[PDB]
Amino acid sequence: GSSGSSGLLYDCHICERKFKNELDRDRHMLVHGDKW
Ligand SMILES: [Zn+2]
Repeated sequence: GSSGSSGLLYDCHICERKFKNELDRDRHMLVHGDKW
């Protein structure tokens, strides 16, 4: 539905997660990519 109760814009394409900013999501993507 269309409700004004949410604070997540970015979403992960590995674990179907969701973050607030590209940072919280970006730093997370690392857990997936073998960049670490
Ligand atoms: Zn993920």
